[PDB]
Amino acid sequence: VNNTKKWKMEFDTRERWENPLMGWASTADPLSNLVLTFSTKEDAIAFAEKNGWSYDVEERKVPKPKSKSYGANFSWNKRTRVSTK
Amino acid sequence: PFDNTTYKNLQHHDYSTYTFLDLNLDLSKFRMPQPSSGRESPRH
Repeated sequence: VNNTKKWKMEFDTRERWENPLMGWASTADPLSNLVLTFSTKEDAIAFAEKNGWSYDVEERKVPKPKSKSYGANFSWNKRTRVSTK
Repeated sequence: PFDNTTYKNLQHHDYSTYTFLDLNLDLSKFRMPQPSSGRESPRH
């Protein structure tokens, strides 16, 4: 999960087309490889507003905590028994 | 007559293949009613 730790600012993808000579991915978007790293959401929002970039923000999706019980695999009356181990 | 010389366990010369399971089938009537989990299987 070390790549979920920081906020990232990227841009919308523009057209990549085929090079007629080699089949390479030709682009005309200078910002197609620009990915910026930010520690918090508000730093990225401030950097986008400072540069006049219209932005959209997706909230951080942490996984909600689970309830893990090893003995639940071997219950007496619940469906949560494992059929094998 | 005290004897400490003859091996008294000669009954296992007379065991067949189904001896254990026929003893289980005979013991099926002497036993208490089994407990129930409340469902037919863990997949029910």
